[PDB]
Amino acid sequence: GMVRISIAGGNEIDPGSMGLTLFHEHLRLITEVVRWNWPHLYNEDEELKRAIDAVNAAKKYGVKTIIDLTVAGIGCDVRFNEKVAKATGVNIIMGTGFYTYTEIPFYFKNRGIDSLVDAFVHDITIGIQGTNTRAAFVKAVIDSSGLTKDVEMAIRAAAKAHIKTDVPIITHSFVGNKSSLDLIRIFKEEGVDLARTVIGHVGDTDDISFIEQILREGAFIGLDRFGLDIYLPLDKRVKTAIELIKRGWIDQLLLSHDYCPTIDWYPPEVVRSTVPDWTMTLIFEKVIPRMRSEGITEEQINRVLIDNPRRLFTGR
Amino acid sequence: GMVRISIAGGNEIDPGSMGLTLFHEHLRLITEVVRWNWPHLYNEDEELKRAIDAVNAAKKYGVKTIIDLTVAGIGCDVRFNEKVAKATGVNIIMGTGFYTYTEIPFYFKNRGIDSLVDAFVHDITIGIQGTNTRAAFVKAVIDSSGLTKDVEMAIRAAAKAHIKTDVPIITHSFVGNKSSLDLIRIFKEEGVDLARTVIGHVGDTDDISFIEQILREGAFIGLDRFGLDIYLPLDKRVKTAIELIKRGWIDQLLLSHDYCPTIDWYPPEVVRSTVPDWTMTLIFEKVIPRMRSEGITEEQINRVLIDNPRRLFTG
Ligand SMILES: CCCCCCCCCCCCCC(=O)O
Ligand SMILES: CCCCCCCCCCCCCC(=O)O
Ligand SMILES: [Co+2]
Ligand SMILES: [Co+2]
Ligand SMILES: [Co+2]
Ligand SMILES: [Co+2]
Repeated sequence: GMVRISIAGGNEIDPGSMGLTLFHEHLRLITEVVRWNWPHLYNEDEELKRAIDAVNAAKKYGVKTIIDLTVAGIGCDVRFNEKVAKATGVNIIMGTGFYTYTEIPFYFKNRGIDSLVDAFVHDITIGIQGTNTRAAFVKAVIDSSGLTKDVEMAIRAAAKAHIKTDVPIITHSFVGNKSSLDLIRIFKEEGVDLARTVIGHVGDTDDISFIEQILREGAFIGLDRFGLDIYLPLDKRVKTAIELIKRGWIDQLLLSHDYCPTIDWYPPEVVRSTVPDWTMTLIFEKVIPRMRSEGITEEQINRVLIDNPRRLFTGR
Repeated sequence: GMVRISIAGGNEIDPGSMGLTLFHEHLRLITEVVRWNWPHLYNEDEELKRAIDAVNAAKKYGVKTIIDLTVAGIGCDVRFNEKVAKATGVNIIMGTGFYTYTEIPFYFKNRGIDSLVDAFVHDITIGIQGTNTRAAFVKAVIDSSGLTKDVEMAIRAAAKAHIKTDVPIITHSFVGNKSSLDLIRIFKEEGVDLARTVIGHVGDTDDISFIEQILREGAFIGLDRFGLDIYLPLDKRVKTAIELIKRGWIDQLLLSHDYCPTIDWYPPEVVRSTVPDWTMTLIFEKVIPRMRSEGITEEQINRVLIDNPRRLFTG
């Protein structure tokens, strides 16, 4: 009767039971080819401990549900997420897609777009990685390389999988080249209702004119990297969030941290040194209190953190 | 007192016991990110049967040793190769390297070349994938995209790992853009003895003067894709191999098929339709009999299929 959302560990929830949700986080971000070939560079016990400690920190602030935006290309592992879910009791929602900024595998290029659609559709309708945990969203990615041929093919495939299954599309974009607008254009060509999409990493700018260009199209926007000052400082992100509420856009806003308890792209020392304030709790510690002090209401914070993630999954 | 070569399944051999060797083959060629995320697209039992069947086929012609050129990027799996080795009794030599034509992972780019060197050195000195099977060679790869910055880094890392460990370098190149010559240039910059290297896929051309430009540098050349007519037809490959022995180059020639019993880049029906003669035995069925017919001797075939693979590993 309702949408059914698989969560890690074998169960399903309805959108109404998501509760307070962090819509864009990670449990472990790692690179399949490196981990497959060089296991010596990794420590699964420490990775799991870090994920568990971060999710438990969020749970203390009343987070009920975390959407793990880790998909193929950045190391999605259902079985690892099952262990975090068992340990913390937080609902972990997973998805499908192919994360790349430039190229896709020969496997798919040599078979054509439908082979990639079909793999996503498999995950959504049957289950991820031989499990009964189905993908509840599809991801599309674009970054500072722009719309390469292969990047365009993967965005189109995500769009086509959404058309077949009706799961929402959660995206990653790069604000510096206006690549967010390419997602919009392709999604419209493919017939996607933009209200079932999130334009990711829009919080990495404070350019209101650019942000409202996206918002006027009807998509959700991801104010989704709070704590990554290297993309945009915290004070600018909070000022932007507050201004967009004051201009009437609350129903389109989604907040998160994009936190990676492990990320293999960089040594852990370098992450600590560069973005020491990045955690999975900074929204609760710093952002919400500042918004409340500037007149944002309790019920407006609930609309953003509860209603908006729920409606991404249900529609109107 | 001799070089020690690990082989799949825990043991070590010396170069003198390699015997008749196929120096560039594959047992399973698969894409890590795809197999990790989409296991439904694969069938390990079928992959294993195909690898066993091909290796057994070669074993019937007296092959004793196969060098698996599958490294990171094309799905190297020591445990898989252990199964094949146990079933067939053929010695399987493995290596290390990073197979790419364009990019390498952020993991390494963000840490610097020495991180990639160190990973290769780990495989050579400790072992691959948590096993006591050590990499006995290092691979460097360039193709139709030419010398990208990341390709350059991986070629240089291969060279630096060779300088530290003395294992041979076995390469992949692409003949249409003369990328083979970028390998040589970089290896010379890094101080590599080219006699300890193989310039791969040189058999994809019949341009004898180009092939000789590479030969005069002192490296081994890989006449290594017999049966891949899409790269060069069989008759042209065999004519080239005969001519190069007649000209005096035998000590630098290596023959193989590059055969992939499974390859996930293309559906199997497409492979069968396009290269229906590609197998791990075509050299024995078609190539050697034509060479013998044209005056190449029994001993010359042994020098190429036994002595040259051995000398790659001993100097
Ligand atoms: C030199 C900068 C080092 C620290 C940078 C932290 C990295 C932020 C990674 C952004 C999120 C990972 C990828 C993704 O989730 O799309
Ligand atoms: C248009 C269809 C072409 C199908 C032909 C099969 C091609 C296989 C060649 C790849 C060789 C493996 C990669 C490598 O070993 O470097
Ligand atoms: Co992202
Ligand atoms: Co993310
Ligand atoms: Co090759
Ligand atoms: Co090969």
